[PDB]
Amino acid sequence: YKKPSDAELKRTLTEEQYQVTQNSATEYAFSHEYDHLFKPGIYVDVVSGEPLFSSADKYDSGCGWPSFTRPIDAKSVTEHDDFSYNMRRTEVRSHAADSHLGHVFPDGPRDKGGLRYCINGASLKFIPLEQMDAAGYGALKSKVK
Amino acid sequence: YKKPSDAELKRTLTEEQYQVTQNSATEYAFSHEYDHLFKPGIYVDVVSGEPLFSSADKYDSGCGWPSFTRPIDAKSVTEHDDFSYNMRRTEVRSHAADSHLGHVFPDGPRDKGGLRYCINGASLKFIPLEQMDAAGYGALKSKV
Amino acid sequence: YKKPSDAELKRTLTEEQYQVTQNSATEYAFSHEYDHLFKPGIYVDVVSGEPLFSSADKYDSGCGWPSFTRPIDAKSVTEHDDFSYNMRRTEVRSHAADSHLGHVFPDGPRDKGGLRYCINGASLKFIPLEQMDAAGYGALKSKV
Amino acid sequence: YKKPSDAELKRTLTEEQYQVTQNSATEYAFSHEYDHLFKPGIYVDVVSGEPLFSSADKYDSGCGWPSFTRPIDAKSVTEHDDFSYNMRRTEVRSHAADSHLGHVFPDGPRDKGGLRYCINGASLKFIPLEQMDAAGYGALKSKV
Repeated sequence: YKKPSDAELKRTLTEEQYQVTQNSATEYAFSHEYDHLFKPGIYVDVVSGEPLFSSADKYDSGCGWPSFTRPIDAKSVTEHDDFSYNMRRTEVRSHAADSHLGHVFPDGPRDKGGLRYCINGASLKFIPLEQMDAAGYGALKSKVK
Repeated sequence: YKKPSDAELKRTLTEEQYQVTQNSATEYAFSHEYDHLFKPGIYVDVVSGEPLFSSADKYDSGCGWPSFTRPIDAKSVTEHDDFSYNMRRTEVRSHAADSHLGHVFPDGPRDKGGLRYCINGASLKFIPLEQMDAAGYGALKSKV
Repeated sequence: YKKPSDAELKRTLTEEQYQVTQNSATEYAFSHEYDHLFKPGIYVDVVSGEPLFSSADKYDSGCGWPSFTRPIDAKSVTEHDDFSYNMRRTEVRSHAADSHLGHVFPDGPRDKGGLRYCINGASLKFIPLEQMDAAGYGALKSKV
Repeated sequence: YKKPSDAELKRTLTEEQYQVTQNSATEYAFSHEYDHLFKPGIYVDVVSGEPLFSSADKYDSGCGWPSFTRPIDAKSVTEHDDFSYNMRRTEVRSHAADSHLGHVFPDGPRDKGGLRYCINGASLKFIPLEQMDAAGYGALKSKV
């Protein structure tokens, strides 16, 4: 995979998608349609179409952003330390396109792995289950339920 | 007419269209398709669909940005002093949505009125002549 | 209270005062003279001179920023949800001039209420005890 | 002459002085006191105190920024080309501290050499003639 050039991204991504995925902006809490979307399907990197999260692992955390127990696969995201007042947080980025997705927190539901991935909906595109074969994601349908 | 909220604009405009129209950025020289487009039709504000320029007034100034000799109507655009770089230039913005479009300089051909509007393609949407009726611009077909 | 215009503030505040208070910037760890300051006095809003913190409530655990356990009054600072970074933190702002000051965390000295006001020194002006009378803050010396 | 650390500049320069000198911002036209100041003295870099312009070379250009026919010394400024719409401008920066100062235009008075150094007052500090000895610029009083 080759990430489109920045010049291409400025012309294809909305300003919101660009700020979030390229400049690590955070979308307003509770603002995105995916925040309260719980329909079967997968969420893919808005930039590359890399699968990132399954609807099976999504839950309403009350935090303000699409929230997931885990990424759809171990290698689909990468984690990166950042700091505010020298206090660490873990940023989550997509593997292939290196889009800023969100952050991951150690206080998610224990019986699902203890983690909460709070992800900007702006970084994602939802592929409904019924559309996955056609979109080229058939081999990942099994992760949806 | 009411300009969409900034929130809506961020979710509707590309980064490029947003930076140019909202943040007064300037697209890269020769980068936009409208730089080399010379087909009959009109150029409207990408934000609002307000008519801005006629193809009739577009010419190839060669500088790297779409260039026109005049707005399609005097009131289609507004002029603003831009004191960037210790000089005074006239910024051109759209009337209704107040998008930054570009600048107008007094260095156009005199035989076409002497003004050169250097306008970002990013600020514009081209409506070809053949599509103007369907798009509600039928009354401006005579502006060509 | 009337806050000075943004133009006025650009010419009166230092770069870091402005960025912190007006643009909610965070000064670098250990950058500010107030970090380890323990002289008696008050810290006022650098924009308005509204009292915000007393030296009495300041402490140093080696944090990169001034640290206080409480504001000088309940009403001098306002709390605001800060949803940056897909989490919720509590930003603290000054009441009158609505300066960004920093944030308040629940990890401060247990015996003083549990809070840690982590405050940009750039948001504050220190008024030494000895100058408080002349400066109009005599009534507050008892908080020092 | 001397370029303080970015940290020192953030804490000493006003937001205006900082944005102008460090980030090549342009102050609003007609906004600075020095625009209409014509008193004997020199103008030094606000960052370093490096002498930059003499009041001897200062004139009213009507443009809205302090305007000079020449720098006080050949070596005290450096010049850099930039472009908008592929139109040339020439940025002027101080030699020692590399402060953004303003722009130079080929439209100055002919008898004085034809150049106009259009300089942000924000980038300067005026040292009146009668303060130059005490200020350490005695050697340059001949330039006034």
